[PDB]
Amino acid sequence: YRSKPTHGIGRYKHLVKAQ
Amino acid sequence: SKNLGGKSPGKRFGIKKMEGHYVHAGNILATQRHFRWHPGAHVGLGKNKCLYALEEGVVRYTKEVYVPNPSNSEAVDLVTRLPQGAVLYKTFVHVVPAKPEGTFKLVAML
Amino acid sequence: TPVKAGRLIVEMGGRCEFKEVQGFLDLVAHKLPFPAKAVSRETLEKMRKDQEERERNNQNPWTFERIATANMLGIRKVLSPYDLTHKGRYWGKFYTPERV
Amino acid sequence: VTYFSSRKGKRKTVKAVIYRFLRLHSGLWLRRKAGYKKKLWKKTAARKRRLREFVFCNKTQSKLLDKMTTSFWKRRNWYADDPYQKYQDRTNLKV
Amino acid sequence: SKTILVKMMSQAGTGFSFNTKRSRLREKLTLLHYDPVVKKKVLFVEQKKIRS
Amino acid sequence: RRAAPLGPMPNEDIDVSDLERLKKYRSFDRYRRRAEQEARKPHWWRTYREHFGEESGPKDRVDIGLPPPKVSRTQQLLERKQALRELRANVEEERAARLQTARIPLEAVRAEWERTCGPYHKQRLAEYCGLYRDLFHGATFVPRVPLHVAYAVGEDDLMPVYHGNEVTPTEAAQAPEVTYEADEGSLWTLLLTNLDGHLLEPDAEYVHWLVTNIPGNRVTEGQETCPYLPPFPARGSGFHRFAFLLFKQDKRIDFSGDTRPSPCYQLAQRTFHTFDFYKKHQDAMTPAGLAFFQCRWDDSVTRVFHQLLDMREPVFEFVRPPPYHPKQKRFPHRQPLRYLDRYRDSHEPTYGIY
RNA sequence: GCCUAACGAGCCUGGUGAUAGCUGGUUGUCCGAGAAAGAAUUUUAGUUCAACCUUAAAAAUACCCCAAAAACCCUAAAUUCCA
RNA sequence: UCGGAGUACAAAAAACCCUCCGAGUGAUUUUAAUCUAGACAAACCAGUCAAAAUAACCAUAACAUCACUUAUUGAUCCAAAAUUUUGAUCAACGGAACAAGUUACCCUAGGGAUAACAGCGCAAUCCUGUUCUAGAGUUCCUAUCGACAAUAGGGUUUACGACCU
Ligand SMILES: Nc1nc2c(ncn2[C@@H]2O[C@H](COP(=O)(O)O)[C@@H](O)[C@H]2O)c(=O)[nH]1
Ligand SMILES: [Mg+2]
Ligand SMILES: [Mg+2]
Ligand SMILES: [Mg+2]
Ligand SMILES: [Mg+2]
Ligand SMILES: [Mg+2]
Ligand SMILES: [Mg+2]
Ligand SMILES: [Mg+2]
Ligand SMILES: [Mg+2]
Ligand SMILES: [Mg+2]
Ligand SMILES: [Mg+2]
Ligand SMILES: [Mg+2]
Ligand SMILES: [Mg+2]
Ligand SMILES: [Mg+2]
Ligand SMILES: [Mg+2]
Ligand SMILES: [Mg+2]
Ligand SMILES: [Mg+2]
Ligand SMILES: [Mg+2]
Ligand SMILES: [Mg+2]
Ligand SMILES: [Mg+2]
Ligand SMILES: [Mg+2]
Ligand SMILES: [Mg+2]
Ligand SMILES: [Mg+2]
Ligand SMILES: [Mg+2]
Ligand SMILES: [Mg+2]
Ligand SMILES: [Mg+2]
Ligand SMILES: [Mg+2]
Ligand SMILES: [Mg+2]
Ligand SMILES: [Mg+2]
Ligand SMILES: [Mg+2]
Ligand SMILES: [Mg+2]
Ligand SMILES: [Mg+2]
Repeated sequence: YRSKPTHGIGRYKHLVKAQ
Repeated sequence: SKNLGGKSPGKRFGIKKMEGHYVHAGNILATQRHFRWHPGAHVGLGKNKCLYALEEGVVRYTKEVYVPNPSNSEAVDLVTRLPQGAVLYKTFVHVVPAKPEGTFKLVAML
Repeated sequence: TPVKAGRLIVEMGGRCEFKEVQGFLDLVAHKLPFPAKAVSRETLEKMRKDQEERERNNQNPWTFERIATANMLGIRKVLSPYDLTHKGRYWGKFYTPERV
Repeated sequence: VTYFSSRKGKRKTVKAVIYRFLRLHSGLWLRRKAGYKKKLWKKTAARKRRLREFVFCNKTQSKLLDKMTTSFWKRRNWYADDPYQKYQDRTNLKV
Repeated sequence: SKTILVKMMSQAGTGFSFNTKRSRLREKLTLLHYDPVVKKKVLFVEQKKIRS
Repeated sequence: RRAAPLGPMPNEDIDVSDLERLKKYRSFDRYRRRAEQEARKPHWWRTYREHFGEESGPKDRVDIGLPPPKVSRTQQLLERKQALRELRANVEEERAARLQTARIPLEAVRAEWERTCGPYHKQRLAEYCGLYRDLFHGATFVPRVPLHVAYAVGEDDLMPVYHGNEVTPTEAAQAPEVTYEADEGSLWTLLLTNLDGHLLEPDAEYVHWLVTNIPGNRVTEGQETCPYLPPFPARGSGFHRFAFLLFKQDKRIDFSGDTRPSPCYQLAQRTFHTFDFYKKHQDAMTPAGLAFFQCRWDDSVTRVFHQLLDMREPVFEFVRPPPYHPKQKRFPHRQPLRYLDRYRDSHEPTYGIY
């Protein structure tokens, strides 16, 4: 959730480049 | 005209019970088009990807490590291409069970 | 092309002094849709330092920032949300530099 | 609805109601689901079940159906062998 | 291509029917279904053609 | 409106710039490992461990133990290295390995295990079954001295009591044979406690068999405080746990306070708190041995209550809470007919004035 | 076109108090509360359901609401939920 | 009529003769049962999930799968079938069982809730000025003009809006 400190914890796609 | 049929109602996807609420078994906790919240402890998954409580208790949300089922090709591929220190995280819903499973009562003294 | 206030349109270098370039650049500047100026590095930093110095000099206690952020007089009712950032300096596409 | 008949000067019942609903004595009305016989091959097992149910009408509908129906249909009936006799009274209702 | 709605009958001797969409240009359909009366998984063969 | 992370974000460490030069785990399994290690660390965000009861989380352990045996690190290491050299040396062994034919002399492994890391495993089993939680309340001890308990089921039959094992009350009708290794300047105390199955008092337990001032390995020679009483769970309740505790004592201790009558078939007379009993004699007694078993009601138990305790026999059920129903509504809308049956009192018609 | 001063079909009586989702009108005094639109509809000049509201009546919590909590690339004013 | 994305930036909902993609089904075999706590959604009708329990099968064996999966659909009555079902570009897609033009020969009821005239708003179009000079003017920007552009006004035109009648 954007307001929270934990935001983007599940963010991955920048780690694997498949395009 | 060129543009047609953009008109359809909202599906009311969202999250029905919120952290700290009390639930009874079978209550729908959330409903979603894609997995946004994953089911955690004592939370069943519907075939439409909606989450419902399997036990009476209190709803809790949590971030946790995601280890996909090896029968799922896509997810395993995604996991396999990660840099070696990296760990996938996702958001989960649990129900902390409230009532004790059952009690022992005195039936008859013979 | 959209152009927001405070952006450089065209950048000229050379072995020139600022004055010649200024002379003919002010024509172009004047014929642009928005109000615009001809500036150098010196001129730009000059007007920025002047801009902040004007705002730490200010005699009256009451600044647009101070009032808006704290929602004094319920003033937020009449203001836009963007105002919290713009601080009364920008209104629509207009920018008035005199506004502290 | 006819409020005053011509011959008798009484209040008629709308039979179209009597054919599709069932009034328990408590005041609850009971109805079949709509489209429950229609296009069954095209539907889920679950949905089929949801259709096969007998269900209750909300208050508004209940008052409507009552108005469309004379007093006779609200009497206490005792039928021999009746499936629904079990359901006519209400119990433990705290309101 | 059109499909077809066929009525399928139990070989369990129990009259029981269920309808299925089946490819028009395909062969006569035969399946293993569940018969509720005998409570078993039995063989169903297409008896009739209902809808087109 | 952004907030600021509190402490480290999980993946913030590795460089996104130049992904191609980063080493990846192409193995599903490597990933699984790394993940399970990550799931064991104490994160700053709401986590599963937090809500689901790590059971006190971090706990400083008051330890009433026997001091760990003092052994030379380097010497032991050398000896083991040597032994493994010798064992790896043989060609016979390698033949046994390639051809998938080998066996391990389980009795010897059991002996070594008893001698070496056994005490710790027994400890964590005791922790698991909550021996420490119900006895000393906070306290963990490692069972330094192995305790061998067994029952006689017949002439040739011997039923062992390992930690956590299941035994039938029929087997336990007589006092068991007890064996452990000590020379004699020694004095010991053995204790058999029924941890649950006290009827009146949730926080209290039953003493079955208490023996005291035990010379050496000699079991019978010690004065018996409380004579052996066979296990008696109750019919309904499942699996009571019985505990054999072994204390190493220094001074001879005499307690007229803890002494019980010879027949002692009264239940109010055997009522026990291992905690209090230990508090008393704490200075001389240090708990050493432990072995315990799981036990459920069986036929023979019936004889006890009637014949010994002169009681009726209590029987229990397992009762689940009644199912939850929402407040009943005057006009249940779009609800199946069977709705009216959920609030039904009992299935029987009632004709009120009729 | 004409058929007794108005003929795209005479006049008169009856059917007739025809029927109008359309316009007009709707008669003493004082007091209590009090309403701007979600859904269907040959429906958008209307209805019938909701939400609000009125009059009685039963109850128990009702707003306000700090942490904690609500997504994956970037993203504001702020919402939700609650002692 | 139905669905996906934006509009609608973070719970839900949310309009336009708004911006963009689609649907009125294929293909396949794993042919996908009965019954029921509790819920989602919701004006109503319709929609959605789903524990436990039965029965089926390894002998403690219930989510059909893929195509962005989301959409691939239709109420009552009535007809055909006989045991248990099937039937609508009823697509004006909450669906009249079955009906087109034309009226300047027209009529009545209304509407400034809605057009034609005029006013009003606005100023796209139109009209004025100034600002800027590359250029035309043989040479020379401004005698006379003046592209690309700039700032401001006017309220004649054609529209646009539908505010009074
Ligand atoms: N397709 C279809 N037609 C129906 C239904 N109910 C009534 N009908 C009507 O019944 C009539 C049958 O005569 P038809 O015109 O088909 O020869 C038609 O006017 C048709 O519209 C129905 O359920 N389905
Ligand atoms: Mg949309
Ligand atoms: Mg809509
Ligand atoms: Mg005349
Ligand atoms: Mg009238
Ligand atoms: Mg109307
Ligand atoms: Mg008002
Ligand atoms: Mg219609
Ligand atoms: Mg109403
Ligand atoms: Mg809060
Ligand atoms: Mg509250
Ligand atoms: Mg709701
Ligand atoms: Mg089940
Ligand atoms: Mg229509
Ligand atoms: Mg319609
Ligand atoms: Mg609809
Ligand atoms: Mg009709
Ligand atoms: Mg003419
Ligand atoms: Mg007229
Ligand atoms: Mg008007
Ligand atoms: Mg209007
Ligand atoms: Mg005129
Ligand atoms: Mg005109
Ligand atoms: Mg005029
Ligand atoms: Mg006009
Ligand atoms: Mg006028
Ligand atoms: Mg103007
Ligand atoms: Mg020239
Ligand atoms: Mg300018
Ligand atoms: Mg004019
Ligand atoms: Mg205009
Ligand atoms: Mg308007």
